[PDB]
Amino acid sequence: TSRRWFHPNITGVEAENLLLTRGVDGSFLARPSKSNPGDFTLSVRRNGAVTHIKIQNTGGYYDLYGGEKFATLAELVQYYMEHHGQLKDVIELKYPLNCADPTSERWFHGHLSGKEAEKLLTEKGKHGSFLVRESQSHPGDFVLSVRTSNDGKSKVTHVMIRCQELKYDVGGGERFDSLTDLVEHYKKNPMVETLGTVLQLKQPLNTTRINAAEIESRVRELSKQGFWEEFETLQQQECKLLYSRKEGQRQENKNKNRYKNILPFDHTRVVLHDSDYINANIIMPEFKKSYIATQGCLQNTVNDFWRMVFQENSRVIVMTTKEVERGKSKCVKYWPDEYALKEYGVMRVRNVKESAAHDYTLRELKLSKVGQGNTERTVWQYHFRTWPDHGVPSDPGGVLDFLEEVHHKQESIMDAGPVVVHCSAGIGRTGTFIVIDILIDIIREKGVDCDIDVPKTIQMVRSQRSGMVQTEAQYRFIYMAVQHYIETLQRRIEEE
Repeated sequence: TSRRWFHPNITGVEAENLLLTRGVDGSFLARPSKSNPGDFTLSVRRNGAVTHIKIQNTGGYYDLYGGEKFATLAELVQYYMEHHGQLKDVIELKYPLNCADPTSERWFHGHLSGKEAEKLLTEKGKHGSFLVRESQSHPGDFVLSVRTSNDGKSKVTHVMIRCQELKYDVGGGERFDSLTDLVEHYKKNPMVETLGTVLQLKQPLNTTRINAAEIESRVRELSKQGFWEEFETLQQQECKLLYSRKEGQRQENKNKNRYKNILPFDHTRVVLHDSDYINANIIMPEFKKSYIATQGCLQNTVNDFWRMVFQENSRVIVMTTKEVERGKSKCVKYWPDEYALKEYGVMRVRNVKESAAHDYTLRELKLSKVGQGNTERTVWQYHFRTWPDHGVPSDPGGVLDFLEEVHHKQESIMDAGPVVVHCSAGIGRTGTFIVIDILIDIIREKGVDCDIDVPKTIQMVRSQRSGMVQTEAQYRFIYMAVQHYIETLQRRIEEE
């Protein structure tokens, strides 16, 4: 279940040519926009002509022009192929035109020497750890290095991959049209050595896990792009997370979603104890603070939101957007005015005090159940207001100082439930805040000598809610926030 319809290194022209020379009517491909960085293009072939459809991502979701809104490109493609439709009057999405480029695959390392691959497999790798690198002695050819410390019970085996007439082979048998086709076949049908050893391609070698103290070196390496390559490699793994979202698709729940196709996964969704539906998922860091990643309140979901906050015993709400951003509502006001008391169905909310800071507004709320003896608990709502209208903040200090306060508030309340985090779709900005908070919590407790892995943490969060962390700008910001936090901690060590 690998993502093949995405072509990362082609121009609009090359897309038009590929679909007219290799494809037919119904053939399609997705590619990054060369003209609009961060955006994407859906190139579909129809009636002997190629139509380019714009896919915008402002940081909250994927917006298909003339189409609908989605959490990932894989969920967009799955929707129009399993099988729905779009206008500009139909555009048929029938045949995914496969990409032969291996650059964005986890196992591919490109220009890497034999000695480098050997040391990396002996130190980082274990049983079934594999990689594909370019051959220095044989230009055009590739080398597959597989692992199956002085005992000699483990070994590194090298398999030659010949590239002949745009096709790849292991010196015999089948000739594959792409390096990915070769890997998928031998991952399924492992190569057997003449003496019995099975060359199992279990997992690719991890090249993203770094020690927290060496962040400055990794940031410098990714800046001169590295950040783009790492993010595009992370996007190639989204086809593995197409979990069922049946509850969100139900007719009785359709209007409970801000965006029709941005739904919670069934296995992680928040189930309301007596309707059990809310577009929210429990985010549990897996490698102990937990989170609720949710959409901005709808007028008809305000009562359900408070039902969720009450039942989960949540004491901290992180609001990442303003009520209206760029002329479109991101969240409905679900809290009463300062000093006022309001009833939201069975729930009662008192806005005790509003405290304004530079980057945020803090609202001390008192949540209770109507007609029920001491159900009252203080809910601290942290409203972040300085996130720019376009892109990410230029300085990570604001977000970090805010999350440090949010963390300390959460820790000060014994048996406090998951931290509620929300933005527009509850995926982009929400995903960014949650990932940063998870990463800084590892460093805060375990120290600067603990290992961190930015894309692996994101993938783990993405398996719990669709498309958590939307853009490359947000991905780069996570690295900038972690680096700033470490720099701050090292300055503390120096000054006391």
